[PDB]
Amino acid sequence: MRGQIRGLEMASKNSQDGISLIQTAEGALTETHAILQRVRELVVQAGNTGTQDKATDLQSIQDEISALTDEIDGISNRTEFNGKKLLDGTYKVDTATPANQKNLVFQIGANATQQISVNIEDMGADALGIKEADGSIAALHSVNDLDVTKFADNAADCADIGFDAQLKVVDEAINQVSSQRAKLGAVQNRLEHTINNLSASGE
Amino acid sequence: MRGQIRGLEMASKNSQDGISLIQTAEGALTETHAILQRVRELVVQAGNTGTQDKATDLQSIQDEISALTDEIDGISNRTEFNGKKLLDGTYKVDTATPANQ
Amino acid sequence: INHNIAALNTLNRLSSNNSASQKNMEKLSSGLRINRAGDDAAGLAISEK
Amino acid sequence: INHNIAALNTLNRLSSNNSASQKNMEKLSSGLRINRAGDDAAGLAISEK
Amino acid sequence: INHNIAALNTLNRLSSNNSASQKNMEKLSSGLRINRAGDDAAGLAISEK
Amino acid sequence: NLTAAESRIRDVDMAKEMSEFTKNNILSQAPQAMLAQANQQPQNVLQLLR
Amino acid sequence: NLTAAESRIRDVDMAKEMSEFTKNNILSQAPQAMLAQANQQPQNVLQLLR
Amino acid sequence: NLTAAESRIRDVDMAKEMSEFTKNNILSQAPQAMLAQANQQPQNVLQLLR
Repeated sequence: MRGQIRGLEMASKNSQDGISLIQTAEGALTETHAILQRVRELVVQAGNTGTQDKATDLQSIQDEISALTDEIDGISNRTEFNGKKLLDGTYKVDTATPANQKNLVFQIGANATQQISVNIEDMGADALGIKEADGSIAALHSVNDLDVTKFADNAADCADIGFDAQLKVVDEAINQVSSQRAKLGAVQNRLEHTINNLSASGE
Repeated sequence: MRGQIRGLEMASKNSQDGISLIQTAEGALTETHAILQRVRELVVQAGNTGTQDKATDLQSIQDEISALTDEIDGISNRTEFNGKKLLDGTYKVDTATPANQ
Repeated sequence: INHNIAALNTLNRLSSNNSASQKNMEKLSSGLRINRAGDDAAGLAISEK
Repeated sequence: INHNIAALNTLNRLSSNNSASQKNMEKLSSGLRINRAGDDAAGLAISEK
Repeated sequence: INHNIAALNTLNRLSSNNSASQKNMEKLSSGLRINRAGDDAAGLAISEK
Repeated sequence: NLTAAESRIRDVDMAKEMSEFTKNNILSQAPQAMLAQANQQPQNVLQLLR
Repeated sequence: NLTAAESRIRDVDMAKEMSEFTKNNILSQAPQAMLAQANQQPQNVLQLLR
Repeated sequence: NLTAAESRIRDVDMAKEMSEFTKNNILSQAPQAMLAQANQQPQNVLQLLR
């Protein structure tokens, strides 16, 4: 019994550390999110203002979107929690193989197998989830931001340089943010209720 | 008489251990309970919001409900009291037979 | 007893209450019921959109 | 705790709110939404031209 | 006996209790469960980082 | 009206969350005093059973 | 939130460590009186077996 | 804007430094009472081991 009580208390510590981690990465994705809101403001405002704006003006906005870009790489990179670049999109990709996943498991029970699985995948190079960074689109309008002068060449129809690919990349990118944040918060629910069973059962 | 007194005292110990066991499993079911309250909040909130929500959004909620799900398996499993997975539903089923109770 | 005390529940209820009043602080502070957490994941992702 | 407190978020939300009400001051004061900052860079450079 | 007494255990349990209440003092005093000792070495080195 | 929709997720019934704020505060000041009583009773074991 | 992580190592459940503080104090006042009794019983060996 | 730069060295987050002010005050009222307990325990050595 003392075995189970001690191990369970230290397990409560473990779980609270998990709550800390997921809280950090979550707030990081919150910042990513609000930034991408500003990005969509700059894709509507970089609607060429139809064509009312100039390649000069859109070069200016594009400088802004590269600043915010490397800020998003900044979120996916600076999040070195205990030295873990958790929002390294590399860190936990399912990959359709066990070749390299690095499942960010947690340990809960004072007995064996009582573990949790965690999934953390975002990066500034992550956008519309075709499978991966498709090409110049579906990851790299987040990174490279085709609104330089390609977006003056056309604005509707070419499906790569025509506002619609781009705004769609922003949309699904932000939805990837949403989905992962929902996963993280789900984990936080499980850890709260988990500490409740640990603390009262252990009591 | 000393037979009955001694055996009865140790029986009091036995019964208090029983109170301990049932107290543990009970609090475990309390946690299960409150979790399922949240589940009904997520079945009303997963009323599709009528249909106002999306399959994306409900995929998110469903991720949450699978988390809470394996938490409920977590209660029915982690409750290894003296090594007894008491909330193993298997452990004491009546089964309509004495084959295994 | 002199070895365990039985108001350990009190510590757990005080801990949960710390989570509660702290939580209500966090919401009144920002003036927001939406969670930074993915808690209320659909409310989050919808409101984001 | 007695070592950290948890309404540090409150300091951050109050800081952001200082940025916000200060910002709205700066705009109402000059009577201008245009930023001295290159914030709204295209609105700036266009309006300059 | 008149040569040894058998509540020497009592001295050992009182000594351990001195370590215990002294320990809880040291933690409540600083307001810290972290040990100056490398006791909880990983909690230490992590929290340091 | 979309902003109305935005509110009805994120908006706070500040009266409500104040009520739960002080409710929780009361239930965080109370069990403290209970912990006092629990950590005060055995003193009479030491001092009056002995 | 890193500071939250910093707390969940170093932070004290002051109620808890107070409970173990007085618990240990009681178990440090008790065995003392036991040592009294042990260092008091053989006096009746000297004074009543002799 | 230079004055802004002047502030971002010398300026005080008065909320912050108030938080550390009362935090430190609490951690200066606490160890005092601990010093009481430490300077009160051996009295039972004198008075109950003896």
